[PDB]
Amino acid sequence: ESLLIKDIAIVTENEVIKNGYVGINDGKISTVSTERPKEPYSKEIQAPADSVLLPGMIDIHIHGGYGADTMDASFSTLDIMSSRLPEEGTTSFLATTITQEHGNISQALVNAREWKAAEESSLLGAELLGIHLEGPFVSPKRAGAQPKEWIRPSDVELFKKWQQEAGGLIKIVTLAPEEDQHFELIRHLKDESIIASMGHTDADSALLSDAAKAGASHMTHLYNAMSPFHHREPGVIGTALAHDGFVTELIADGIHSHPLAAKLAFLAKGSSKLILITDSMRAKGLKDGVYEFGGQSVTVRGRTALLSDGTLAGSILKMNEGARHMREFTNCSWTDIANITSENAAKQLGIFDRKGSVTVGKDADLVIVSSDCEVILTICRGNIAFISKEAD
Amino acid sequence: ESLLIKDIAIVTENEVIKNGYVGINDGKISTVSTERPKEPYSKEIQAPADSVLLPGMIDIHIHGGYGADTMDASFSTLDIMSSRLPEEGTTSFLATTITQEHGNISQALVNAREWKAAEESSLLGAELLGIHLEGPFVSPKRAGAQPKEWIRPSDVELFKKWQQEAGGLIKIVTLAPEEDQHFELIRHLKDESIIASMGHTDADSALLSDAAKAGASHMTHLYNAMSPFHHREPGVIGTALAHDGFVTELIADGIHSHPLAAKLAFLAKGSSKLILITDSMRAKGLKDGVYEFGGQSVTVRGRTALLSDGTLAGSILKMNEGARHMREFTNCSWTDIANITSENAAKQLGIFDRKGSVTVGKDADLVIVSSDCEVILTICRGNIAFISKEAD
Ligand SMILES: N[C@@H]1[C@@H](O)[C@H](O)[C@@H](COP(=O)(O)O)O[C@@H]1O
Ligand SMILES: N[C@@H]1[C@@H](O)[C@H](O)[C@@H](COP(=O)(O)O)O[C@@H]1O
Ligand SMILES: [Fe+3]
Ligand SMILES: [Fe+3]
Ligand SMILES: [Fe+3]
Ligand SMILES: [Fe+3]
Repeated sequence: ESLLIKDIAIVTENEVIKNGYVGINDGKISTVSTERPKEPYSKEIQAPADSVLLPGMIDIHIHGGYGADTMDASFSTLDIMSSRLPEEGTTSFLATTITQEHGNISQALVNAREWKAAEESSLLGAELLGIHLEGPFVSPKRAGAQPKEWIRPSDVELFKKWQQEAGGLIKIVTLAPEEDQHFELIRHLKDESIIASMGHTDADSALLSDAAKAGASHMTHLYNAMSPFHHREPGVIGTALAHDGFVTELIADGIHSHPLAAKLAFLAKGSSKLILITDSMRAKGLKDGVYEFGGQSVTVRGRTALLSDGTLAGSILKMNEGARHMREFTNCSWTDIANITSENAAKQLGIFDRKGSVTVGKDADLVIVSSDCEVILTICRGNIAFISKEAD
Repeated sequence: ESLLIKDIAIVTENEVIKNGYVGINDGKISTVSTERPKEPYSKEIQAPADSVLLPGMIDIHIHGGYGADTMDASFSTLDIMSSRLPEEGTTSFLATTITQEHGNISQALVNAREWKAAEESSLLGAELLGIHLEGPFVSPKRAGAQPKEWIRPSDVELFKKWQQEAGGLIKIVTLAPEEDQHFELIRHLKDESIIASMGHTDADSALLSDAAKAGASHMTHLYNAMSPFHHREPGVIGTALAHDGFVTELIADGIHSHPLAAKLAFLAKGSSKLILITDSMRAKGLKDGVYEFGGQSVTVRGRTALLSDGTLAGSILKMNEGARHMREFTNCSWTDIANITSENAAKQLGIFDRKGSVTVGKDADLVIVSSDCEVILTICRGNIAFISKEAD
């Protein structure tokens, strides 16, 4: 169905239209205007009072949620994340693996390749943009909740095998540069236009600066599983903040880091160099309990997911809720929200021609939210994928 | 002598005049223009080729230099700092005390009061704007090079005595808020328009936020003698960076903190909320050796001043050299330099009506520097106080 969204504040690439209309046809945005379009629309949505139209949010680092985990390596896994992610305003994602035995990683990559290729559920809900390979090529000293017994130095031929198994779907790799001899895998990823994200790394600042020259461009979940900031040895944390060649992922749940630490990331990076993620695992959107994550038991109580030794282990964060917290932490604009939840991700993935802004020609991936970032309605490639309690 | 500076790039409050003239009469700036003034001038200075006219730099945290230390409590002490500070582009300063026996602090404060009052050397060189009382009301856990045996909790009646002894000259106090029961002294300083600078403090973020409400507004030498940044407990370092109610002093020598840490301070604070200082002690501008500082022996080798246990102990930094490093660390503008070396200090001390910008009506405190921040000439309240190797 062609679709028209009526009388809403629209957050475009560069501005906020106070009251506008967006028309959608054959999956794409065909009209963005202050005035009702002439053309007829099959369904029309009358937007609630103080609502805001944002570009659909893009989560580049997310393991699971709603009982599912990428590592499970079934079609059901992705039917579920696909189906349910629109409820937190997410319209596309990178299914994220974890450090694990290489054959477990192979199964997850092949599953995703085949599920996307099936073109069944992969046409509906949040679009599987590909894979974020998180580990195993990380530091034994910054494992966090990555299974320690499966951590191994970078292996370019094994990755090459993984990327063939993935049918080219791997878009980002998280790795520790100091565990990558000669920046071999970093140099390989740069060659292949796969983002090299520095994470779970105990590297010093000098080495990170050299990695950026070899092609590193992202930092994985800023503050988490990183060598700390010392004012005379800034480590991963200080380089991620002060080095303008890195885009920084951030988990804005107010648990992975303090509100002032989230605010510092926004001050230091600016709204064009920061990408909110959930890093969520399978207990997101379920109840208290114990859940598998990377072969370990994670005990979820309240908003905190912990290993038995109290190590934080993924999040329980919904994407829209991250937006709300960042607005509280920094008083940023709706424009900045669109940036740090959608636009920056799209640009970094090289898909800004089709995602990441409310703009004519792009996929009609959109979220209607309240002034408080509650999700009201989500559209995915032109189909309504979620409608909240405010139906009618 | 009335004075005219000819054909120079001038850094005003809000702009850089590419080629201008500044005329000076009876100690004040009387003309700032792109065109040669009509009025006759007794001496005229022809500025060298790529030079820049900056407002004279203001150092709000400096113990000594050139063999002298505030704590020495002689007229010679201030004759020397007064006389010699213009060589690093400094035209006004706060002589800074240290943690020490209360009678040693009394002597330093009375000396300064009497030396300023004498109006002899106090009319020439860098102007003694008053005193920065650094300690003793600091943390035993963040003493750094402050003499540990003299550290004591805040005492409002003893300060009140000190300020009477100082003839009202105390403009800033460095103190640890957690050692100030009920924020009593902080509340007192706010009442008296004396800056309360948080420093040598092991406080957490919550407490610092409450101190700012009680009236705390500065942070003493950002990164040094501070509880570290942890991403979930930001401490003094993270609050100083992310809390917009604090102006942050910074020692830009590339030794007290790493270049990326200096750059982070500039990203997080912006150029209106950061104040370069030297924190220099008596060995500044002398040779390698051992020197007294706060009753301890400081071994100066190269650019590093250390206690016998390797603790950093004041700096050997010249003010203009701090400007040069910050330009290297951040690529900031000449305008930003004027801010972080002069304007912000003046505004914070409540003396922007007379210092801190190249502006008609203000004291003629000015520094001519090269494109690399080498000092060429310094004027103090209208008198030439330093002329380098480029005479003629
Ligand atoms: N998925 C990662 C974990 O692996 C890590 O343990 C956690 C906390 O990291 P940190 O203790 O360094 O802040 O971040 C995320 O939750
Ligand atoms: N005058 C202070 C010292 O008291 C302190 O020891 C030093 C280093 O501080 P830190 O080791 O915390 O960086 O800063 C300045 O030099
Ligand atoms: Fe991780
Ligand atoms: Fe993760
Ligand atoms: Fe100090
Ligand atoms: Fe000091």
